[PDB]
Amino acid sequence: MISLIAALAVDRVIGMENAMPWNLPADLAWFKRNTLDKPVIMGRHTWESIGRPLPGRKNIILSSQPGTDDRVTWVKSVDEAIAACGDVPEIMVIGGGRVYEQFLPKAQKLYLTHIDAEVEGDTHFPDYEPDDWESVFSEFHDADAQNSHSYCFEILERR
Ligand SMILES: NC(=O)c1ccc[n+]([C@@H]2O[C@H](COP(=O)([O-])OP(=O)(O)OC[C@H]3O[C@@H](n4cnc5c(N)ncnc54)[C@H](OP(=O)(O)O)[C@@H]3O)[C@@H](O)[C@H]2O)c1
Ligand SMILES: CN(Cc1cnc2nc(N)nc(N)c2n1)c1ccc(C(=O)N[C@@H](CCC(=O)O)C(=O)O)cc1
Repeated sequence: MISLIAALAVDRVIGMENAMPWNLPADLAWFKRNTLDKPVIMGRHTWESIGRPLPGRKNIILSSQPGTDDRVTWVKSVDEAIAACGDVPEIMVIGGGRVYEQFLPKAQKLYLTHIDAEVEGDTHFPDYEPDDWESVFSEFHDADAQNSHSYCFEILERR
């Protein structure tokens, strides 16, 4: 299966500039926890913000254009991308916007990080529909020294 993995602020806001309007060392952690050892599909921009391969996982990129790091596998098609994975039990789609939009419909599970902050952003998340999904997990955490805001993880299976 396919899976989306994202961290949303308020209003489904996923980011500003080619950035994230927050800093949650904890999400990153949960993120890595959920991806380690799985192929991660991403988009030219998300990749540009990462800036280096992600250890422990097969980094697949989506660029209409030419690969520019020999360390990571590039693609020019959703189908390619998906091919580029192989015989794996779960493929992680890590964003950004356009990419989400695109894979949402093929996904069957979501790992969300609901951030409790109201910030202006230029990229929102695909509108999923409640009826379809069954929340199978929640976990809460209050803000702290390091994670300046509160958040709540969640995992939903497509009903
Ligand atoms: N908040 C989170 O949970 C989370 C997770 C990931 C990313 N993000 C964020 O999301 C915002 C940026 O996302 P975005 O939507 O602007 O960019 P993106 O999805 O990361 O990058 C899009 C690029 O994908 C390439 N592309 C997409 N689909 C393609 C296809 N089918 N075939 C070929 N190329 C394809 C195009 O590249 P070219 O034309 O240049 O090749 C396109 O410009 C950020 O601020 C970032 O931090 C957030
Ligand atoms: C900009 N970006 C995209 C990003 C960030 N947080 C997200 N958070 C969630 N839940 N989902 C995403 N798709 C997501 N994507 C990043 C940036 C850094 C790292 C990163 O460093 N990952 C290390 C984590 C520890 C660290 O940053 O030192 C890893 O080993 O997985 C990952 C994604």
